[PDB]
Amino acid sequence: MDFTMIRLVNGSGPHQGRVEVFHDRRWGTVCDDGWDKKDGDVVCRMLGFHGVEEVYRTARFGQGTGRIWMDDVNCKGTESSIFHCQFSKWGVTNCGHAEDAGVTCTSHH
Ligand SMILES: *[C@@H]1O[C@H](CO)[C@@H](O)[C@H](O)[C@H]1NC(C)=O
Ligand SMILES: [Ca+2]
Ligand SMILES: [Ca+2]
Ligand SMILES: [Ca+2]
Repeated sequence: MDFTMIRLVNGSGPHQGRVEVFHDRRWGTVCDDGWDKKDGDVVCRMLGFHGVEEVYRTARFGQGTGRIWMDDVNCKGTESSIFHCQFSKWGVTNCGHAEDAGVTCTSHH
């Protein structure tokens, strides 16, 4: 049910870009604090890609706007949905959009 609430925005394709999640009525970004390959793997597999090619910090794919919804995302790397990962409370971050996390997933075009 969670695969709908996550998109990769502003990449070369829907397999890559700034991570945006849908929560409480609106799209919001994810902070890079502790953004690593475990989290990237979780995000890329909940969307249907076989693996993660790369994670990016410091708004690799430009700065989102509006709400940063997640911070301190600490996935084990095994999860079915990013929201099953340990992370901040919704909307409680110590970040700015300059820190919006991005990813590139494994894709075969
Ligand atoms: C992502 O889009 C933003 C503006 O929406 C832009 O500043 C940035 O350069 C883009 N990233 C790439 C890799 O083109
Ligand atoms: Ca940071
Ligand atoms: Ca933080
Ligand atoms: Ca992490």
